[PDB]
Amino acid sequence: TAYDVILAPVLSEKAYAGFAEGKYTFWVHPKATKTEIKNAVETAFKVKVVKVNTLHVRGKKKRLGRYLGKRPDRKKAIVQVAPGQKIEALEGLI
Amino acid sequence: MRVKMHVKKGDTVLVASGKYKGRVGKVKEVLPKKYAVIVEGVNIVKKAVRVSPKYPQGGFIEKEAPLHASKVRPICPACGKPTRVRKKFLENGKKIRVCAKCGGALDTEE
Amino acid sequence: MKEGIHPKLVPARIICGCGNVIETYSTKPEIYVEVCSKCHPFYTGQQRFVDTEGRVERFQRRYGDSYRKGR
Amino acid sequence: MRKQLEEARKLSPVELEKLVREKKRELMELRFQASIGQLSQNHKIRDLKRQIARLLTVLNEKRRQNA
RNA sequence: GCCUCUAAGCACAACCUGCGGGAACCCGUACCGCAAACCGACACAGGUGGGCGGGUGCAAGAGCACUCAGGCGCGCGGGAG
RNA sequence: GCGAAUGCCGGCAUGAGUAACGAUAAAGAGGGUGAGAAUCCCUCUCGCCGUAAGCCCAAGGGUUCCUACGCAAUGGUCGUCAGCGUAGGGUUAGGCGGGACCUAAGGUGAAGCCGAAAGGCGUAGCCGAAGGGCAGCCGGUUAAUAUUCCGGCCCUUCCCGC
RNA sequence: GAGCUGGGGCUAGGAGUGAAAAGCUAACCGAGCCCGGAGAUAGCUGGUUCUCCCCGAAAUGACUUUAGGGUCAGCCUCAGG
RNA sequence: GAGCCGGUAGCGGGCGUGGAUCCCUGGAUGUCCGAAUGGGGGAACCCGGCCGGCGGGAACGCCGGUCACCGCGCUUUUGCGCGGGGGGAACCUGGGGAACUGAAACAUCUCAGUACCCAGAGGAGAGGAAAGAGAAAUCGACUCCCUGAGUAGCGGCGAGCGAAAGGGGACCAGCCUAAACCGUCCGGCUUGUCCGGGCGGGGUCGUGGGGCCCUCGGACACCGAAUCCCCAGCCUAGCCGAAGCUGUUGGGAAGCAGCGCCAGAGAGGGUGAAAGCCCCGUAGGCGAAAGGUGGGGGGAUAGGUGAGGGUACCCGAGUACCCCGUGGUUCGUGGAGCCAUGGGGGAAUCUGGGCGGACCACCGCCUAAGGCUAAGUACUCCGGGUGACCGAUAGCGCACCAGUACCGUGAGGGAAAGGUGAAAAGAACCCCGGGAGGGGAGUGAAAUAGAGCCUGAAACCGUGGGCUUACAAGCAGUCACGGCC
Repeated sequence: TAYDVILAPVLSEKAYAGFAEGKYTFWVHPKATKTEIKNAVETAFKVKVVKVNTLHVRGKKKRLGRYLGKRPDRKKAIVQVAPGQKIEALEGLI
Repeated sequence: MRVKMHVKKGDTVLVASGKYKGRVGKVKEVLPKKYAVIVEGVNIVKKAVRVSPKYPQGGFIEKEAPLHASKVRPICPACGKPTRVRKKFLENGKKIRVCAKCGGALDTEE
Repeated sequence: MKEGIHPKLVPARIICGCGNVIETYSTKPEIYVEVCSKCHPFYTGQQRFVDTEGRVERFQRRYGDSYRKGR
Repeated sequence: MRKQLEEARKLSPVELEKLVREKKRELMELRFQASIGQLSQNHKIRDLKRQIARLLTVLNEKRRQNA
């Protein structure tokens, strides 16, 4: 309770280009306030929170032998930089 | 054959079997006594995978089932297992004692 | 509840009927009237000390009000 | 790491505070890892979580003792 | 919202007004969607709300006949008849 | 202990390989891909819509949409096609909408009037609407979403100050 | 025009409504649908099961809100004398 | 006691005899909904006001601690501090309370105070020390069982319905408060001498209590948890624990056979086909803990009980009682009693007053119009065990991803499917093929044991073989006979 962390980067393709020049996209604690995004963002990666937007998605179509389901809840949020800093290794990475 | 058991890694005899030739009990569960005596398996003529040689057929088959194995063997083979008399300050020593004896002392051998 | 009495309980039941008589007169009982009903008292009041009420119910009332009249 | 049980015993307010916080961050590191080293990681994840968990068990014990 | 006075502060730091600076979160879009995805237990010709409804001709016109864009060819085929 | 009760439950028969394919808005070719293509893909002839078989917002559906593999089930046979199966990715908005505001009918309901009990009635304040009110538009970019993204242009209130 | 229509509501099922025929009241409400009394009640129909041995009914009397029912009489079977 | 990262075994990585898996008892956050209560709201999601915090400060926004309502008593101030509510299969008390069907109609009647709506206390409540019984100069709380008669009786006396004291049994504490009188006291009004409310002695058990006079009196009684300490019964973990091998037919043996064996423990299951001596911490007996629960046995804690006569009396209920309007009860209207209440009347302090006999004269009875609770019959969610109780269409419907699929608007209805084998060794590999699937090799004791795969029959359709069939009228058949095989 108060363990700041609240996310998992958007290893997502399309989301790549943004990482590429100025914005970055990730999966975030389905719940964090957008200002929550700004803070986790800022103190976490020592940056400059710019433009913080959000989207959400649940799962559809998972057949399980004799019964079925479709998954849980994956949350999406995108935040941009001010200069183009931080996330380096992550980005060079994927 | 329950939450409780017989010998462990131990080294014992096969009565009603096909081998009798006792030896290293590589592993023995808690509930299904499931124990492998490394005394009779097969090949599972493997996947056809490169998992086993790209030209496979697994070798060491050894899941030991039946429980007619005569666990424990001191200078004596088929014997049940005693319990204790403690003898020393804080002494469980549920070692195995009957006729000959074996307790699997933490030394020279299991 | 919201209409029993105030000075005890007088709020309930009643099974009854009739038909007709003519017994130790000339015969048996013209017997029958399988009926059901209510059955109760009335309301009224006085004053604590400048500004009041009572509410209550009938008799129990009269004696009572007399009582707290005593105070 | 019963030993860690010990360190635990050892620290207090702001201490345990930033300890568990930073450690937590560490596990974040893990979260990140969700697609790199991985193999020997496993444990950093499960255990690390158990660890920090303890961290909290303690804070509770101590400040609870308090108020 | 424009005013229009108490409370009562205001009135020296309340409101009206410029410039600078800084802020602004929660849930929402995909696509189907006069219809094989919405309602009739079916890829059931039934019903289901508002937006000009392109054009030619016809006295007038969302009716008429051919069409603009845009949409099809209904989903079991061939065959003598 | 059982034909037997138009029995009860589950099989399996029967007209039947006849009746039927969901609209008389027609289709014919060439090449292509394929284990196989009337029934998929391009392209070329051709008919029927067009005032709809248009697009559009909304509703309601809630997967799916896409991209990639696959078809034994499913389409009323096809089927290398799919809204089918498997996996992965896909919608983000101070200014669009709704709440962060308003309220009627209307529900609630502190008061109050009221019932054998459970309730009946109910001002006030509240909840409660494509009825009120409010600050942006257009051109460009994705397999895929847009006045939400990018860009050009035009603002919105609230906070700190001056 | 007592016009038609989307959205939001209240009246309801021995009650509703109801330009009222007995209409409609989640696809056949002349008194809704689910669960419950309950396995209502059923002199009416159905159905009413191994072998073999003996006997062998009546299908009429009498009164009955009974009259295709029933109490007693008539005929039957097993047992005693 | 030495192995585990739940049902997944697979991948990819691990912790542990410096008690790791895990069995138990108490621990910690303990998301959002749900009584919800800070507010709203189509619950499980959107709002807000106070102190703390961090960040880009203010605005933003999270952790956080935060803030219904109720009635309840207290500091009635400015009120701070308590209670409930919300459940629950059945049992349970009271609240309200129905047709069928019977009475072969059916209106009294009947099912019945039954079904059901409700409110509510529990772990069990219910009732529970007599204005009782009953008539013997008798009993003695209440509750539940057997009996009491299905008589005594209630009634279109019809269908029907139907007691109670006693006796046998079980379980056996009894205890209390306003009850003006005492005095005390504070408030009173208004002052003297009334009421009001606190302490008491009184605080009626089968009848006194108080106040005056005298005999009085100087250690055994515990509660309904008064209360506390214990062997706390268990909770779930514990522990031991009886005796055979050789052979042998078998894929097997625990089986046939040989000899040797146990037994305060031949209950059963489990170990490749049927073991006392093989598996089982069982019957044998014993075991055990610092938590969560108490009856016992005993203690202490023990509120409070526990004397005698005398005397003018004042001291358990606001309605007893009587008229009608009604409930109970074996009572359905009646000669109809007692308790019980809706109307109007409308009082007695132990010469008191209801009760036995409608009522009157008697004797007798009990002591009313307040309070408390144990113990013996009920009930079944949940645990344990046993079954001339069931085998997968019976059993709970439900034997295991059935109260879910799926129909209905909601209410609500409400399936099916158990087994491959002994163990996975469950199918490398070769061959037709797009695939499935098909022939081989290996499996093996079998694979006509092959994955819906045990036993696997009837029905129906199929491949081959025997007899049979184109002048035939018949459920069927079937008696006969003749031709085939």
